[PDB]
Amino acid sequence: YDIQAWKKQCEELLNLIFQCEDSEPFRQPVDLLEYPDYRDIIDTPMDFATVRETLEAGNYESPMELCKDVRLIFSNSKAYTPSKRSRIYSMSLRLSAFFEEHISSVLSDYKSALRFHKR
Ligand SMILES: C[C@@H](CO)Nc1ncc(Cl)cc1F
Repeated sequence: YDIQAWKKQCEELLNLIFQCEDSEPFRQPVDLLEYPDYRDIIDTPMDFATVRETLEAGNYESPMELCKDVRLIFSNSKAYTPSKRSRIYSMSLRLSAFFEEHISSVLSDYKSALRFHKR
């Protein structure tokens, strides 16, 4: 029932994501010199360094907010991909599955802790 536990759990999950090779295209903002039309398709860029920095600055109030930004990294990759078979998009699907598998307990524990707080 620790209402604050999600933060370190998210830091550790981001550490695992950064250790994974599949995260390399998503660790920093998409390079507009490499993909000059990126902002014509993507309205809200997002990357794992921005998520980590937001978390470390104390600018997420809940793990749901962090989860919304991580999911935006994946939806941007899906919206920008020219093919559902593309390399970068394929890496995003594996990273997404790993992220969802691990964030589920973080979200559950946080929501359970908040319900206990308001019992
Ligand atoms: C924790 C690590 C242990 O080797 N396994 C993984 N880490 C990251 C991804 Cl995206 C997929 C994995 F299977």
